[PDB]
Amino acid sequence: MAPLRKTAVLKLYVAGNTPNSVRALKTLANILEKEFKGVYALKVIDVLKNPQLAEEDKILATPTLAKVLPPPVRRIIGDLSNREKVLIALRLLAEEIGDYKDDDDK
Repeated sequence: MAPLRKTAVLKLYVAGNTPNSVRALKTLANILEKEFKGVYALKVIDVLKNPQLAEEDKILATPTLAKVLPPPVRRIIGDLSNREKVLIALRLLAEEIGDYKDDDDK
């Protein structure tokens, strides 16, 4: 649970290959691969394939957007099929990360 500087870890919880999960994954991954390339690390958790992991993180809905790192974990719930919401939410989260500096270095 050690906070990371600059690079943040975003986890997407999906269920199989449903249109909602496919849409959400394409939207989040593409935005992170181009819009936030090199800034965020994307992690995808398949709740149906590994329900044990889903239960461990108490995932009762899919897809679910959550920033596991840096802590606290940011859970974002809404229409992720819309690229604007994914982009806007990622942008706001990134600003928070940039604001937090390890040291002034002066």
